[PDB]
Amino acid sequence: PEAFPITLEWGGRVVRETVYWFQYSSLNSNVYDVAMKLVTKHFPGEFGSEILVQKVVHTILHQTAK
Amino acid sequence: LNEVGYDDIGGCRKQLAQIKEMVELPLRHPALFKAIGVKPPRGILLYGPPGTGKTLIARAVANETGAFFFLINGPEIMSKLAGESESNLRKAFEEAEKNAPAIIFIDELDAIAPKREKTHGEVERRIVSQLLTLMDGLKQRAHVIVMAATNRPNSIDPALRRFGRFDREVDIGIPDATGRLEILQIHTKNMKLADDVDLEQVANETHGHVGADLAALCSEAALQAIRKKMDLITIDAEVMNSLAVTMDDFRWALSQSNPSALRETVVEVPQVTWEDIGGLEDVKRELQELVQYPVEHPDKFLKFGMTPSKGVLFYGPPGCGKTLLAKAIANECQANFISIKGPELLTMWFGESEANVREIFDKARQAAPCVLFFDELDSIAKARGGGGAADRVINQILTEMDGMSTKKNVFIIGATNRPDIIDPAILRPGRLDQLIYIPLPDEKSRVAILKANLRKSPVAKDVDLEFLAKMTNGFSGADLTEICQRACKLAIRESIESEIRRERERQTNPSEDDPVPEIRRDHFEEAMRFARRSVSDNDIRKYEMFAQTLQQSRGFGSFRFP
Amino acid sequence: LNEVGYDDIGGCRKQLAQIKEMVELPLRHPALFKAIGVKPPRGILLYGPPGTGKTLIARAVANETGAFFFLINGPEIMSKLAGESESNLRKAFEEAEKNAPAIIFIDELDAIAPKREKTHGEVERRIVSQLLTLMDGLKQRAHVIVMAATNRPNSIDPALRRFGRFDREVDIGIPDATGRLEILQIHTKNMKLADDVDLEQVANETHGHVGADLAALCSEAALQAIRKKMDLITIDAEVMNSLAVTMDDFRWALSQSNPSALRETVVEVPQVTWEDIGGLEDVKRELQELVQYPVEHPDKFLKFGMTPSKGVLFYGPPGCGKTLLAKAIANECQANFISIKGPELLTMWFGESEANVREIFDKARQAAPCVLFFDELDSIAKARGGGGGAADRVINQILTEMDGMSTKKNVFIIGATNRPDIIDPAILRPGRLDQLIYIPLPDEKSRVAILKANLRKSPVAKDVDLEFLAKMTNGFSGADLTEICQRACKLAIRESIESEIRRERERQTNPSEDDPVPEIRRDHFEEAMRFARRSVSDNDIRKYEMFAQTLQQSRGFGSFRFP
Repeated sequence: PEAFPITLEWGGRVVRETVYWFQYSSLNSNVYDVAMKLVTKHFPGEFGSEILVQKVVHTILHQTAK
Repeated sequence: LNEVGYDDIGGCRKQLAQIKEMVELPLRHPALFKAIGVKPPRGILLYGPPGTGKTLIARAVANETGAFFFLINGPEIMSKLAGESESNLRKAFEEAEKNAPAIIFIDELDAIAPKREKTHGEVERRIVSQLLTLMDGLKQRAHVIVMAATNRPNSIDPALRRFGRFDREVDIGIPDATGRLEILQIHTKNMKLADDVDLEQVANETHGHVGADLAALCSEAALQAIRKKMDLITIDAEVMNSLAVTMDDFRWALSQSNPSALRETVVEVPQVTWEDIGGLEDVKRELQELVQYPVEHPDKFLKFGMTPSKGVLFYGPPGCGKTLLAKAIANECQANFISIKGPELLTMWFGESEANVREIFDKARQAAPCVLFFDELDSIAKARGGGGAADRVINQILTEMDGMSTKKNVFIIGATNRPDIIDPAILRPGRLDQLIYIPLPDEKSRVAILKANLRKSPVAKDVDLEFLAKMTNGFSGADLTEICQRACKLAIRESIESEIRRERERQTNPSEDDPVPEIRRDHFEEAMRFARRSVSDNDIRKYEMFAQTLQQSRGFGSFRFP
Repeated sequence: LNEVGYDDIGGCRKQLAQIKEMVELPLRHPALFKAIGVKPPRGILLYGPPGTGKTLIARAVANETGAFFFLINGPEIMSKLAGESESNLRKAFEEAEKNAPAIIFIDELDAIAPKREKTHGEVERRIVSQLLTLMDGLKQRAHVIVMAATNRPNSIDPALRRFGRFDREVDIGIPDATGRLEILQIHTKNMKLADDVDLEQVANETHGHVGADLAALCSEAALQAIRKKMDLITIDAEVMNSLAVTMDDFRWALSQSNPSALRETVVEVPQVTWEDIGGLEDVKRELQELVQYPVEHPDKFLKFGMTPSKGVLFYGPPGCGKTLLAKAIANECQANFISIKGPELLTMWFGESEANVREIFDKARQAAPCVLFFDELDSIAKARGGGGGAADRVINQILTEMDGMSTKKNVFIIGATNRPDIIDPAILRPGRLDQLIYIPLPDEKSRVAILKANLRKSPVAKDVDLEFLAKMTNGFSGADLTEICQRACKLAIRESIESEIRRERERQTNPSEDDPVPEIRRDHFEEAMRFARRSVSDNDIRKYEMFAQTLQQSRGFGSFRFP
């Protein structure tokens, strides 16, 4: 569970949380799932959150890339 | 008997009735009109895509009414040399005067009098002015009605649309499913048709055809049958009568046909009914109040001194039947339905063509009562990021809504998945003031949606659509349609594979029944393995929060009255 | 015998068949058609790049059917003084009516009746109106078919495309490889070609050549041979009979070709096949279901009441055979394949010429069944940053055209995108590229197939074990394998040229043969593999595989049990 911080900036609110990453079978982390979970947890029922999810996915991909 | 009559006109029953009302009394009873001091119609302007039989409409009206029909052809007049064209126009109008009551039909008017900018040469402008003068002098001419045919109202010189000149305008437009069926029956009368063909089916299939396209399609089917029979053999009549056109020929023609009106906006009464989208009885009542009542009971609105609401705005998850609801309400009131998809709004935005919005409303005004539907009012807002909230296209929509007379029974119905980014200026009173939440379908609504989707698809009785709807909680209408289409796809694949296996068996054994004549229950079982919920609980959550925010401000419920 | 005939015309077999079916009955059986009472074709508008022998098609049809053929040349009519041109047109139509059945060919129609805006003089509009009047007056004329040739359908006055006018339309278009071969055979009939020439090779090598271009190429080869003979040396024919053009002459002519239709949109059935890209069995099945079934078994879809899917969207790492898969499925159904590269979409975007999208679809509609392929649907999205939304003018026009295309026509849109995320969501809705197919990196079998396909045209020593090369090239895209093959070929060519130079230099220094490298050997592939690069890192395939795993995880709701 590699932990790295990511900052959700949306609706004028900043919320920095650590993402756990299961890089290593079939339980490996999925950005399109962890980002959705993050936005739902911190910005539930928020319009236009898909672009925030895309931003989070990009950031997590950059962090995970070695 | 070959002289054209109303029997030979199809696909424009409403417009044909309008033209008949305009031109019956002035022509059937001309002397009566001259006795009374009542202004008759002078210039009628039939406009619509070419090949809709506008000339046929004029000729049929003239023949049935008995008036002398004089045909002026735009290209014919413009082909003549300078002076000869004006002389021809003068002679045509003089002939109509002599043999009154008469109908002068100017075909392809835009050829004679296009937009003033397009008129470059001096002779063209002189011809247009001569036509205008002839129209102005068309007062003491024994009720000589002049009808003209053009593509669009703006395609001709605006000076021709002034009073006294062409003033009454009829929008022939595109035939609808029933209209296409009528046209097919008219054009297939002489052709011997086998019982295989069912003209209503092709009429449903022949979307985008104008009537000349339908005539071409019928001719193509007849020629396909004749080609099929040609190898076997002034021409003997018994064989011709024996010759019959099969539904295979019509399907082949459909495949080879090139519709000429796939771009024209579709104005027609939608076939969608409330059954196709069950449930939402509260929204059904709301839509009824907004649309049906002001058109069915104008007296009540006048008596209570209320202005009918100009429109409403649907908001909810994508693919929940907003378009279905709009079409259903349009069908209930038998009012024409205009769909303006999000791509159209974005096209107007990108090309700076927001002026076209006016045209849209004009069209909606012509087909009154109408339900003008904007599928995605947030398209431009989304394209800009989702700067201020105002954009050129939505601003033009607001302008037209403000300029829309409430007496014309044109009701705007917006739709959006992002009600937050909708420009607030459109939700003010006198605009799409009311907001209606279209939630995900409930169990009854899901059952109705499944039944509607599986209406043209033979399905086994073992399928319990009630149970399927019960197990698909949270699925949108789009998801249910996806499940039905996937089940049909699995059935088609099974049928293809079984046919291939049987053919291969015959190949290896040259020495029957449908392997899968119905969409069996296992097909739905498999399709449910490719079924997703396109609307997650978060989307429902955000829509519910929006609705709750709207409703919370709507307090003051506990009002008293001593 | 010198008169033109169907044999004399090649490269447009499909369009020629369409013209045959349109015009044979009204012309072969005039009185019978009149007795039928059905409207025959009146205006047939052949359009396509110039030099494709449209007038040849018209003359061949007239000669084979015996219908009197009258030729009207646009420039010839316009050259005449004012009024004289109208008299010429009237006389032409009257003469054609006299010798009914007949065909009136208005060559270079746009010269007579261009778009109204292009016309400026009064006499130009007058002559256009005269032509329209005559076309409308064809009704009273018996068994007179008017054929017209124009570069593009939008090059002539729209008033000429109404009903009773040039309504029937036929896109001759540039010939394909088979069509080019047919044209070459037609134009090489009299030439006593040497046995060395294989017209198939040139037909493949003559991409972008119209029929007139191929005729000019054959003439140039003949002139090269005649030049050689004259340099060696009212005219005897035995030398001409013995004069033989060779592949040397044809290649020299190819060098001096200047094709006239290099920029024309190529529409043809691709030669690619599933074997060219092995594996991808699931994707092959899905593509078959989407394309072959609706085009080969319409009856099944009608019986089960489904609308065939309008298109699909491929997503995956670059250069994994998305184009190969699209071409393979197009070839499976023998459907025309139209590819719109990312540069084309970007050109439409930069120039604000999104209207051209309509033309593209029209082209596809004219080639039904067709497989419209968009090589990079995300090119515009990438060019915008990768602070507006996802919507853009070009993709919006693509959506508008996709919505407004009838499903009866078998035009299927296959989109390809290396970035499934950034593609505009509106394109993935039902009635659009709803299905998303993941094209992963080639597996071992697909790698073997790709290597075999790439090395098909190369003389490869049988010692090389392509199975081994594919085995340990795991993670290599199709582009990487193609690069390996090309680099091995480059090494082999360099070795061949170096050995030849050494041989000639040795002869020079030792005045006092065999091919040093007749085939690509194992050492060449080893050296090439020393240059091999993985164009797709583990992280990119991570992104794609994870997107697919997301689309599949949410595709749950299984365990369904109907009773």
